[PDB]
Amino acid sequence: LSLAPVNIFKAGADEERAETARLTSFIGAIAIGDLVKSTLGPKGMDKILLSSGRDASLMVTNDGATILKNIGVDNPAAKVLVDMSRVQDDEVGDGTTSVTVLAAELLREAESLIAKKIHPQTIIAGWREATKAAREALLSSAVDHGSDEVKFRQDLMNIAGTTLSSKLLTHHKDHFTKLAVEAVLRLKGSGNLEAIHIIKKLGGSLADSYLDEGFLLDKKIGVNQPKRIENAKILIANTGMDTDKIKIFGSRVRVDSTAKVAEIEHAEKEKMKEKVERILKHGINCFINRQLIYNYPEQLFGAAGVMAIEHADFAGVERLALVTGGEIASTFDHPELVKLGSCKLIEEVMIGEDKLIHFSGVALGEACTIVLRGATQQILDEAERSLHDALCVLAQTVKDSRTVYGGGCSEMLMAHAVTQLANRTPGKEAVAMESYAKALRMLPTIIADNAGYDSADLVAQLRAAHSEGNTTAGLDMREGTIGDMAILGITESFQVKRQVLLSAAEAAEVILRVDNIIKAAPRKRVPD
Amino acid sequence: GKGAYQDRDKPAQIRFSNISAAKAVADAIRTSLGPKGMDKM
Ligand SMILES: Nc1ncnc2c1ncn2[C@@H]1O[C@H](COP(=O)(O)OP(=O)(O)O)[C@@H](O)[C@H]1O
Ligand SMILES: Nc1ncnc2c1ncn2[C@@H]1O[C@H](COP(=O)(O)OP(=O)(O)O)[C@@H](O)[C@H]1O
Ligand SMILES: [Mg+2]
Repeated sequence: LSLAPVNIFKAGADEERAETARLTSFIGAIAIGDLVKSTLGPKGMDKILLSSGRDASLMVTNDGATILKNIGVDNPAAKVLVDMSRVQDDEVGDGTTSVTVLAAELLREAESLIAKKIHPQTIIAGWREATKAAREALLSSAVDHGSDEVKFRQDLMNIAGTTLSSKLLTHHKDHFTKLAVEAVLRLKGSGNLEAIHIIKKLGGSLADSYLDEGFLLDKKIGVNQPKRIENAKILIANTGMDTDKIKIFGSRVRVDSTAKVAEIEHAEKEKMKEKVERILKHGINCFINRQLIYNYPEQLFGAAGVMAIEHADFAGVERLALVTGGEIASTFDHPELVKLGSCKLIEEVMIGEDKLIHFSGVALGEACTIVLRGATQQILDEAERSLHDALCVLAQTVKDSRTVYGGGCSEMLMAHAVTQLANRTPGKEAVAMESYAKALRMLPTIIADNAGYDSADLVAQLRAAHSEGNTTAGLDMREGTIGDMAILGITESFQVKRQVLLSAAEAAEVILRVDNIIKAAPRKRVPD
Repeated sequence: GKGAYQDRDKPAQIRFSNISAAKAVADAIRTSLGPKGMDKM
């Protein structure tokens, strides 16, 4: 009467057979895609996350990658969709909400097909011919640019104003689009997104943010050292000025008189003087170090009129070698094989209540800093998080410059290619192919559902316009009607839409093949 | 026209629970304001 008279497993271990395992994996995946659906589209809403054990850290976010990383799920099939969402954020940085909704709509349409007595291996084999016919019809519809500067710049402005839409930055979209497109062109083709330092601080409105022409450092200068020096020659170094060079051996002093100790002590103090004099042979007036500088060499730099900046980590030394143009130097033995930096004015600025070192007038300027101002701490965190999605997707368009019309036009495009294929192949796979084309057409439905429009009427108009020739038709969310995509300026990235189909089709394939869930005995937690 | 049925009451009851929480904090420090406001300890 029970699950076999004999006992195979231990106490606390559970097993699920075919008819109940499909029930757990299908309600677990739909639950994930229902919480996230509300944050999709230009008019998506926003969530609140409170921690119960992490000292009550209140964070407010919109993207569907930080929400899943925070929600603690115990469902085995819901952990796959949280992992695939993290990989999307770490690959292209945009499209986490769309990859989870699509992979959750494929599973919903695969439960009504099992109820029609269709083997799961039939659905999977029928979906493989649907993804192949969908990625061919998207590549053929891409517009390759980059041969003209006046055209490539207009393509990057449209991408930036499309990503910032669902995010809190959409209020000041005209201002944060120029800060997001100019900071990427400063990299001069290098994909090093770490070079952009986002400094956030309280006070001021969201409209007070700007992109500084030079550089900013949150460090301090030594005592009684010049605050400003015009036409500086910066030397970037990484050398140990702490106490003295310890000279790592197993050595010790074994003198027999206390006067001989005083002579050795005077030998250390003349060791650091020689090191400082070898630095000054370069003819500099701005020494920058990545370690601490003690009280002896601090006065030696201040007697010759040299600015010393101490305790700047790797993040602030690698960046300063790309801005001014110097090199990270050590051993100070050949002044002719080293290259110095350059500036035009260095001063101290007052942003709020803190002082920062300002670099006005630079040679290269391959790295920059962005100053974010806001009312609350949650706005600063969300502005930084949203701005990072604009920089990540603009670093991909420069390497692979081809764009695909978005705003619902791309989803209906691939959905029509599957329909024409499903009307050709005989057998049961014609039923499985229509489900794939049915799941792609609900992405535009959710966008129009959040805005309160008649979704069932707009999809019918789009499907009828995409089967007659109009390949650029899409949703117009500012009015509620149907508008062209090549006129309004709704543009996306080709790599982002390609990674959504391939990721959401693999996760729906791994989950669908499962027919037995075996759970081990959970590790118990010691209460006392 | 009578479309756009709203089948979810969670957003309505949450937006109303934010109003009552914020309005309650403003009522707490209303007394200490102006040249004749008292002090809290
Ligand atoms: N101004 C707009 N008009 C119409 N559709 C838009 C607009 N901006 C964004 N979208 C659409 O909203 C969808 C979701 O974007 P969003 O929620 O911002 O990030 P994610 O792509 O990670 O979900 C995209 O597929 C895009 O086509
Ligand atoms: N002598 C006064 N007579 C009338 N109004 C005053 C007087 N002094 C201050 N106020 C007003 O009281 C308002 C609130 O001040 P108060 O509650 O003391 O501190 P806060 O400005 O931080 O709220 C101010 O906007 C000011 O115009
Ligand atoms: Mg996005």
